[PDB]
Amino acid sequence: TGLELLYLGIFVAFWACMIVVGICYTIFDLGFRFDVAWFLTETSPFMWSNLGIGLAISLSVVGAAWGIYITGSSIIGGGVKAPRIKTKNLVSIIFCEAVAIYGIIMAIVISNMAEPFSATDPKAIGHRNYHAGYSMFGAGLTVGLSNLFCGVCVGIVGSGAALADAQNPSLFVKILIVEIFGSAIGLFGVIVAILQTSRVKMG
Amino acid sequence: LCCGPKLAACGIVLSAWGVIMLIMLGIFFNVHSAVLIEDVPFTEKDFENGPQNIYNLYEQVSYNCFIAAGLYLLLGGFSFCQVRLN
Amino acid sequence: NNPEYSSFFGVMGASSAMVFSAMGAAYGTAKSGTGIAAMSVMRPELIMKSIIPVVMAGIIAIYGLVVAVLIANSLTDGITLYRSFLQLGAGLSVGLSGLAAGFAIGIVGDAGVRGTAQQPRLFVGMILILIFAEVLGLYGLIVALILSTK
Amino acid sequence: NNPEYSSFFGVMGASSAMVFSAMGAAYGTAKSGTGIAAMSVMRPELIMKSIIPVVMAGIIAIYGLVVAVLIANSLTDGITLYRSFLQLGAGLSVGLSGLAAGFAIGIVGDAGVRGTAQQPRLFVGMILILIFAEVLGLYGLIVALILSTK
Amino acid sequence: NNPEYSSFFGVMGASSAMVFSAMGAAYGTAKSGTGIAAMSVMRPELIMKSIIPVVMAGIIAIYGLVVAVLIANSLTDGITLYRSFLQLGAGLSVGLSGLAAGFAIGIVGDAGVRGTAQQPRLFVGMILILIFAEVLGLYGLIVALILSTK
Amino acid sequence: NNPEYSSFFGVMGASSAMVFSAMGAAYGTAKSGTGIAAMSVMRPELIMKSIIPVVMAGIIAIYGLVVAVLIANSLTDGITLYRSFLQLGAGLSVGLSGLAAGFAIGIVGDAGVRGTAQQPRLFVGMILILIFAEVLGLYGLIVALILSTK
Amino acid sequence: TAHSFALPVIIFTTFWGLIGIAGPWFVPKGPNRGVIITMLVATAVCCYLFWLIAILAQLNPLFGPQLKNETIWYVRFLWE
Amino acid sequence: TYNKTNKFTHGFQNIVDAYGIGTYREINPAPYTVITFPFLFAVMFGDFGHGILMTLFAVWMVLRESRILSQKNENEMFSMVFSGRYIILLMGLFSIYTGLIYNDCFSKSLNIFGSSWSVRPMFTIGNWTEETLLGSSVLQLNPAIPGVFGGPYPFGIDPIWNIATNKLTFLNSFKMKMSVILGIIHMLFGVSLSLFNHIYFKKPLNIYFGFIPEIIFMSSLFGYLVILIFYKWTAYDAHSSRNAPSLLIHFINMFLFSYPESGNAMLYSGQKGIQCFLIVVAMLCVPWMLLFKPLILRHQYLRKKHVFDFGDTMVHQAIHTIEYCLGCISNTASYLRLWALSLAHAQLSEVLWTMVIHIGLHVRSLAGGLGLFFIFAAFATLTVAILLIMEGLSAFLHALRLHWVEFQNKFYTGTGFKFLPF
Ligand SMILES: CCCCCCCCCCCCCCCCCC(=O)OC[C@H](COP(=O)([O-])OCC[N+](C)(C)C)OC(=O)CCCCCCCCCCCCCCCCC
Ligand SMILES: CCCCCCCCCCCCCCCCCC(=O)OC[C@H](COP(=O)([O-])OCC[N+](C)(C)C)OC(=O)CCCCCCCCCCCCCCCCC
Ligand SMILES: CCCCCCCCCCCCCCCCCC(=O)OC[C@H](COP(=O)([O-])OCC[N+](C)(C)C)OC(=O)CCCCCCCCCCCCCCCCC
Ligand SMILES: CCCCCCCCCCCCCCCCCC(=O)OC[C@H](COP(=O)([O-])OCC[N+](C)(C)C)OC(=O)CCCCCCCCCCCCCCCCC
Ligand SMILES: CCCCCCCCCCCCCCCCCCCC(=O)O[C@H](COC(=O)CCCCCCCCCCCCCC)COP(=O)(O)OCCN
Ligand SMILES: CCCCCCCCCCCCCCCCCCCC(=O)O[C@H](COC(=O)CCCCCCCCCCCCCC)COP(=O)(O)OCCN
Ligand SMILES: CCCCCCCCCCCCCCCCCCCC(=O)O[C@H](COC(=O)CCCCCCCCCCCCCC)COP(=O)(O)OCCN
Ligand SMILES: CCCCCCCCCCCCCCCCCCCC(=O)O[C@H](COC(=O)CCCCCCCCCCCCCC)COP(=O)(O)OCCN
Ligand SMILES: CCCCCCCCCCCCCCCCCCCC(=O)O[C@H](COC(=O)CCCCCCCCCCCCCC)COP(=O)(O)OCCN
Ligand SMILES: CCCCCCCCCCCCCCCCCC(=O)OC[C@@H](O)COP(=O)(O)OCC[N+](C)(C)C
Ligand SMILES: CC(C)CCC[C@@H](C)[C@H]1CC[C@H]2[C@@H]3CC=C4C[C@@H](O)CC[C@]4(C)[C@H]3CC[C@]12C
Ligand SMILES: CC(C)CCC[C@@H](C)[C@H]1CC[C@H]2[C@@H]3CC=C4C[C@@H](O)CC[C@]4(C)[C@H]3CC[C@]12C
Ligand SMILES: CC(C)CCC[C@@H](C)[C@H]1CC[C@H]2[C@@H]3CC=C4C[C@@H](O)CC[C@]4(C)[C@H]3CC[C@]12C
Ligand SMILES: *[C@@H]1O[C@H](CO)[C@@H](O)[C@H](O)[C@H]1NC(C)=O
Repeated sequence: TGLELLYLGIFVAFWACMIVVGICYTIFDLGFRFDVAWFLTETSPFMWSNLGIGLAISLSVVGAAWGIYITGSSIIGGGVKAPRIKTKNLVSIIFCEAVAIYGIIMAIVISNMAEPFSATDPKAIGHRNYHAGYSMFGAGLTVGLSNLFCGVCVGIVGSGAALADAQNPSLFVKILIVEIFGSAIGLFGVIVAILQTSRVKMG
Repeated sequence: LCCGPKLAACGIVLSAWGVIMLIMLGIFFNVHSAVLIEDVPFTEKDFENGPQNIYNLYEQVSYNCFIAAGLYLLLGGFSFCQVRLN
Repeated sequence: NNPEYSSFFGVMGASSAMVFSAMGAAYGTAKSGTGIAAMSVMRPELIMKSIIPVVMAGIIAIYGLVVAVLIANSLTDGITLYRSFLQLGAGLSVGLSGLAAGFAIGIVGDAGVRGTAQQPRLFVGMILILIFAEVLGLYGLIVALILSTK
Repeated sequence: NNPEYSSFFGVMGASSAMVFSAMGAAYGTAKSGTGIAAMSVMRPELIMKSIIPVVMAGIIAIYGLVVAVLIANSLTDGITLYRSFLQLGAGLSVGLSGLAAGFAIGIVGDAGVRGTAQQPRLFVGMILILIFAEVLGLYGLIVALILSTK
Repeated sequence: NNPEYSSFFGVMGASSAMVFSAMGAAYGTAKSGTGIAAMSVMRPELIMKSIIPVVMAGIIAIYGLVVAVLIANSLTDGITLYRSFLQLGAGLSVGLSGLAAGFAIGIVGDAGVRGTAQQPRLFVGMILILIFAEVLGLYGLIVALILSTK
Repeated sequence: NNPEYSSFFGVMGASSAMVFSAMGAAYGTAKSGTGIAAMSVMRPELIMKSIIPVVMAGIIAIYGLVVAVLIANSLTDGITLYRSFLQLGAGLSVGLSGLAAGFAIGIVGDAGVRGTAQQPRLFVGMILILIFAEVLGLYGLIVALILSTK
Repeated sequence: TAHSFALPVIIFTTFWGLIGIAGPWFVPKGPNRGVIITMLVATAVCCYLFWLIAILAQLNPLFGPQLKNETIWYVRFLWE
Repeated sequence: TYNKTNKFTHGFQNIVDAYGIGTYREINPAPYTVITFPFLFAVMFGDFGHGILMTLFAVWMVLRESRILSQKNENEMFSMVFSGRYIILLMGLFSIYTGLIYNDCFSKSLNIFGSSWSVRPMFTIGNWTEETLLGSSVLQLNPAIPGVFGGPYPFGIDPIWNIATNKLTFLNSFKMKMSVILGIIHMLFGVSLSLFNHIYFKKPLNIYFGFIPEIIFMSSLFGYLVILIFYKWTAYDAHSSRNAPSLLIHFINMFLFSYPESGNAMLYSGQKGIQCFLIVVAMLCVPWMLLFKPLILRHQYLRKKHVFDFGDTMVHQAIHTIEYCLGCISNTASYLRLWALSLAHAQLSEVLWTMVIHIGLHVRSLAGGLGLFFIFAAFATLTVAILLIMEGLSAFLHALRLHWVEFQNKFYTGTGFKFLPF
């Protein structure tokens, strides 16, 4: 757990620093320097929107790959003695890959909402552009993380179903239902993302 | 210079591919096709008076392509001679 | 007018409502499914009944979706900071309550499914416990609604 | 004449009250859940009797919900920073007291349901201990109310 | 006149006095309940006598509650920043001293109940240790009061 | 007009596209390689057949390289913040997608090389999975081509 | 360079219709008549759909190609 | 299951049998696969040069088929490729066709008819001068002015898009629409084949509940999308570009009932009413499948004549309806894989060309003619290592996956046994 120790140390140090910094800012009457408005406003909307698109695609692909290998290891381990699995259980893999597809689609649906400003002053950038950036980032986060969790869940269920299939053929048909449920979450994320960027308009 | 027939087959197929595709590329360059404009090694000065300089550069690249086609013809001949040897 | 950055917290509220509820539902479904698949080899006739926990986990996702939709429909580029904070709170509440309920449903469903594989009489008991976990997510939804509509 | 970000903390009260409590409750409903399953194989007749821990864990969630709803009904656009801090304090108090009570209830309930399968007389003892754990959450609620109704 | 962020530290004092004391009491109750469940399998008659740890853990929570309520009664709109610091210090002192006391009570009570299943004469000794592990919380309470009532 | 730092983000994108993809490929080329070394002791004739995973891992790297080049050739001195962050998004997309696809290819190939050693019929099956994993990286690349040329 | 959308559409529609409609009746009778007819009809349908999509995507453009100034300068001289 | 396979159809029969042997006397996907699998591969592997190479390789395998059949070896990969020599031949031919349609040949267009885009009208009718050319790095072109756009290119994509930096902007939309159109049409054909199955097996219950609800749902929801795509192609032009709606937003609004009074206008008069009617029919198709068939089965097999278990029948029908309804959406989404793989192949070929043989072509001195030798070899081997073999394999397997899942799920059951004679 050496790497876990490093991560825990970094996390604890960062958050102890944050606690002490917040205490110092609040107590020394220097709260006006902790402009969260300035951070959210000066930071370009392009950063938020492009991070949103990149996450929408990359986290979806990460979940798809996670599920694909989680279920493919089990498929190819079980198929050594029951090769029929390789034929029937590809559906599990399909579901995992489906996740990634949603990703790209949402990426497109988000990438179509981008447009330059020709402005730098926050009053000039405006509520419309700032909300467009924030909502593209939020939709990217929603789709990417929902797809990540859905892909991992479908992969776990598919590995379970492949291990069950290796011992009784008549079980996969009844375990796929779980995968279907596990797939729905992905769709939900997409829907929410589509609702978040429905009225988004940069320019 | 005897060699394995597999290598001779690969050499002759590559020679045929090179000859055909590089002859076609030379013909298309010599026709001054705009699709290949990005491959022409022109400079800023070439945009001074007219397109004749770019035409000359197209012809030069076509000559390079034909030279490559001839070299691949020689390579294919060598491979065919080796095949006849085997 | 209102601040330029006001919509940020509402956006994050919707994102949290969906993301954390999806995390909870995904964990519940994964744990329940990996318990159900492993049971089925021993007790193949129980799968359908044992699908009940998965459904419960799925419901958690729905809750998130519901609240997310609300926050994604009541969120304009010029909402007051107060409404944006309300939507952020509703989203965090529903998302993290759904996360906790999904973890509880996964654990309880896996354990109860295996026990039912070993003890049919446990089935009803499992359902009760699952409901007690499922209600947790419902609680979050309630609070989320109260915050998002206000 | 008050900051427009004052409500933030108050919201993070409500949210927290419903989130942390839920998490605590979940843990309870999780651990006890597993315990019941583990002890249901050999002693099925104790499944319904051994559902007390889950119920207690459920009550913890309700505590949070109550406070959350209370806070969610005390929020206003012009909420002063003082009242917002009061609501944040109440939310954290109830949420984390319920979290600790849920941890204690989960551990005690798992241990008690596992033991009662072997020692029937332990049942009452378990209940007593569970009550004590429950009381912890109750304390939080009390403080929360005192903070949330000033 | 006075800073508006002083109430934040006052409510943090109250919520810390409650939360950390509740966490300590929860850990004590959980460890003591695990020990009691383990002990009672062979020695049922000691299920009740072995509940003293839990009680001694519950007392810790009460300490926190006391301080919390005190702070929740001393809070007002215009507490000087110094008064808010006093309340925060009292809350932290009581909460973390109670947390340490709860850890000690849990460990000592678990060990003592496990040992008493094999050696009755240990009981009295155990009690003494618990007292020595409980006065710690009392000490915190004292300091908190000295800070809270100043 | 534009900030003098606007070219940073795009550059990082390009580097990211090369780095993470390479890492992905590396992991694949490692894991599959290990598997081949484990397989080849008993079934030497399958080395060439079982080298497909490595090749696919290599393909992932190529995708990254492509995007990197596509971004490294489009970085102009006056690169606006819009184009800079478009290239950053493309780089993150391709890099993280290639990383995940390389991990999946490595694990699946390391399993499937040994499986094909045991059961020849699995060979095609392994491939039928690997391509899926591979296209995940491709999907990232696709989005990159959509972004860096928006 | 006026590419009227009448000669292409008429020519390709009639060609693929003759291949996909008239072709089946000219297939000699034999064991493979059914599979050959299916091949004819499917090729006609798929190829005609692909060509129709390709041509319609270009009909009524909502924006013109973005050409570098070097290639614009060359194309002005070279192309019609 | 016995199919009386032939030499040419053996490859495709083995291809369609890999996912499960078809039941006794059900609609065989082999005859339709024989064309739609090479075609769905060519849509992804669309390239005139790579298609030519694949066709020549497959023709070599076919002509020398007897020799290799006699001279048997243990190479699994070569044996697999050879067994699909006819599959590869058809894939190469269809890839040649699609590469002609894409106007692509080793990442380069052809221009055999002449481009429809003339730059001179920009100088004549437009405001352009040599000053504007000097001042603008990339500029652009607009068809609004009269003579710039002289109609659509008669056959395939206009060559100018190869040299236009706006290439991807147009090609992404064109290929996304193409992928969705082909996918929806393939799925509709599958559903019609399912109707044929039901008619042959004498299951009117499936025909009236099942196939008909399925086709109504698919056509109303997604066939309408193809109609919208084609209509927008035919209707909106450069002059009406400003207010041209986005069919993505319109489809989303149709699903959400979010027809707004602001933003892009309606594609046609009465869009609100027609789209509401289509959505209502689509939702009603769900109860049509779910509730009806279980009730009729229960009525005619448990009330008449009096094991049938109503709860499990209802659950099974609910699972089937959920599967089909989510499958329509997820399959129309998955068919974008065609555009994804086509764009990836095109971009990889482009970067390979511009990174390998642009070095040998972009040399002033005549000595470059020697360099083009070595460079070209690398190009060649790369075009045979990354594009022809690996990208070709990926496109092949993904056309396979589209046939197994997206297409055959509509009508194929695959719960039979292969007929293994003595
Ligand atoms: C160990 C793992 C590797 C590290 C990973 C984590 C990295 C964490 C990142 C740290 C960045 C923190 C932000 C720095 C800016 C804010 C500083 C601040 O609040 O003070 C300035 C603020 C504002 O200052 P000001 O605005 O009056 O100053 C004028 C403005 N400048 C200086 C820019 C011209 O308040 C003060 O003035 C406080 C002065 C005292 C300094 C107190 C700093 C707080 C932390 C001190 C202890 C360290 C904490 C950790 C404990 C040990 C580890 C657990
Ligand atoms: C157990 C841990 C050990 C405790 C110490 C931890 C490390 C903290 C030290 C970090 C280095 C900073 C040293 C001071 C640097 C100079 C800063 C400066 O100029 O100050 C100007 C700041 C800000 O400016 P100002 O307030 O002086 O100016 C007036 C500003 N107006 C008008 C707005 C009010 O104030 C000071 O004068 C601060 C002096 C003391 C700062 C001491 C460090 C702060 C953090 C202490 C730890 C907090 C937790 C305490 C409890 C811990 C218990 C476990
Ligand atoms: C570890 C998990 C997370 C929780 C701990 C860390 C939370 C915060 C981490 C992010 C960085 C710091 C954020 C705060 C920045 C300071 C903002 C500021 O100055 O404005 C304050 C604002 C405004 O300050 P102001 O100076 O503008 O005052 C208002 C004046 N008028 C109205 C005239 C404008 O008010 C507050 O005080 C809000 C409370 C938040 C600030 C305090 C942060 C608390 C940090 C944790 C320690 C809590 C103390 C008790 C310890 C025991 C806990 C149980
Ligand atoms: C110069 C190069 C030009 C490019 C040429 C290469 C193009 C790239 C794409 C080629 C893919 C080839 C695979 C399809 C052909 C096999 C299908 C067929 O008809 O056989 C049925 C095969 C094998 O034939 P079979 O033995 O089952 O035949 C039936 C026999 N009975 C009835 C007795 C059982 O059957 C199956 O298992 C069906 C599923 C096949 C799915 C294909 C999986 C992918 C295979 C990858 C091949 C290797 C990669 C290429 C390596 C090249 C380097 C050497
Ligand atoms: C706990 C006390 C307080 C600590 C406070 C200070 C901050 C934390 C610093 C670490 C303190 C604990 C000591 C840990 C040392 C590093 C981790 C273990 C050793 C190590 O790194 O070696 C291996 C990884 O290789 C490597 O060397 C790779 C590591 C380097 C990677 C750098 C990239 C990360 C940069 C940070 C940003 C990311 C943030 C993510 C949250 C892991 O060993 P093992 O576990 O395999 O073998 C078991 C034994 N080692
Ligand atoms: C016990 C644990 C601790 C709990 C307590 C809460 C801790 C939260 C941490 C965040 C910091 C504390 C929040 C209060 C301080 C906010 C900053 C105030 C400083 C200030 O005056 O800035 C204003 C702008 O900030 C604003 O008005 C910003 C409003 C938003 C503040 C809150 C945002 C925090 C981040 C939340 C992220 C959630 C993510 C969820 C996934 C001025 O602006 P002006 O208009 O006067 O400008 C005039 C320019 N000429
Ligand atoms: C919007 C675009 C999509 C449109 C797609 C649908 C429209 C095209 C298909 C419509 C139906 C065509 C006719 C069906 C067959 C009728 C039977 C007579 C046909 C005929 O003359 O040939 C018989 C042989 O046909 C046979 O053996 C069977 C021929 C089957 C023809 C249809 C197959 C192609 C459909 C797939 C289209 C491509 C995919 C689309 C994405 C000779 O009679 P015989 O003596 O042989 O007796 C029969 C068995 N032996
Ligand atoms: C480049 C632009 C065009 C691209 C798109 C069109 C591509 C068409 C691809 C199909 C053409 C090649 C067909 C295979 C040639 C080899 C023949 C193999 C053996 C053979 O005769 O196969 C028979 C099956 O019918 C057959 O072999 C079928 C032959 C007749 C097919 C008619 C349909 C062709 C496509 C539509 C018309 C052309 C459009 C383009 C102008 C039955 O095997 P056997 O009895 O000989 O076996 C003897 C052992 N039992
Ligand atoms: C096995 C295959 C299964 C089927 C697969 C195909 C998918 C079927 C989808 C559902 C049924 C067909 C589509 C119905 C929705 C409406 C279609 C509108 C098409 C469209 O854009 O046409 C414009 C509207 O037409 C008008 O202005 C006229 C009034 C509005 C349309 C009325 C209904 C037309 C369709 C009739 C039913 C066809 C059924 C086909 C199966 C042309 O109008 P514009 O541009 O000139 O005017 C505009 C200024 N005013
Ligand atoms: C191993 C097996 C063998 C493999 C064989 C592979 C063969 C590959 C050979 C070609 C590769 C290079 C592709 C480049 C294609 C661009 C050439 C081009 O554009 O052609 C046309 C140009 O000449 C004319 O066009 P223009 O002058 O711009 O316009 C004038 C056109 N009007 C007159 C019709 C209006
Ligand atoms: C059984 C249902 C109602 C849910 C279980 C929890 C119930 C008992 C809780 C949830 C929220 C709670 C409410 C929260 C806030 C207030 C405002 C207070 O001034 C009066 C009590 C009242 C109105 C509470 C009554 C009890 C309550 C309704
Ligand atoms: C054993 C019983 C009494 C405890 C369980 C119910 C708890 C949550 C209730 C019962 C009576 C309640 C008190 C009644 C009235 C008030 C006055 C108000 O301004 C602050 C809260 C405060 C001080 C309440 C705190 C919470 C409280 C103690
Ligand atoms: C479980 C029980 C028996 C243990 C003791 C808890 C009760 C009695 C404690 C906890 C909080 C305490 C309160 C804390 C603060 C105040 C305000 C102070 O100015 C006078 C007394 C008063 C009102 C206290 C009375 C006693 C009190 C209510
Ligand atoms: C100037 O430019 C506009 C916009 O492109 C064009 O429509 C118009 O005809 C031009 N007017 C001239 C050259 O007088």
